[PDB]
Amino acid sequence: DREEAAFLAASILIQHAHEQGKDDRELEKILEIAIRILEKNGVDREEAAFLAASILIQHAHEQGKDDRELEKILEIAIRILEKNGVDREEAAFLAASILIQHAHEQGKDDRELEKILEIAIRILEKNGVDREEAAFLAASILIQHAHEQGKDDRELEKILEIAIRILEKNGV
Repeated sequence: DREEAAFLAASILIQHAHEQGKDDRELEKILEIAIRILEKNGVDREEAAFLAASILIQHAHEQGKDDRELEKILEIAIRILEKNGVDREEAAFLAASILIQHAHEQGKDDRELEKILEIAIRILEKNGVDREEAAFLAASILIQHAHEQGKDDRELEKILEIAIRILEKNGV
């Protein structure tokens, strides 16, 4: 597939740059190239930005990045989405959605899973939504992803318990 070939090339490029130990500006140029390469190959602009953000965020989470430089990475992803015609709030939601889903698919336990949710909450809140809505949105991402993955009734309750602790931790 042509879209798939472009995604593979974008993935190779983005991951190699982030592994060389490459800062925020030089990383920005890399992402722009990736996005332009995606657009040239039958992906629309917002989707091309989204794919780039996915590659970046997933790659960083798999390299074992502490909570600090992880949310530098998320803020970098959010600006790239905005620069390509995505609303700032929608952009943060998309970055949070990428992060939480990737964490839930790797197999992160309850402690690491709450760490991820609170990172996602910080970033929703930094980009224009209040604490209580941001916690709600994070809860929404988790529960919906778990249901779509086909998780059983024991594990769904555990997921809902995760979400409840997250909510009441943020003034609900």
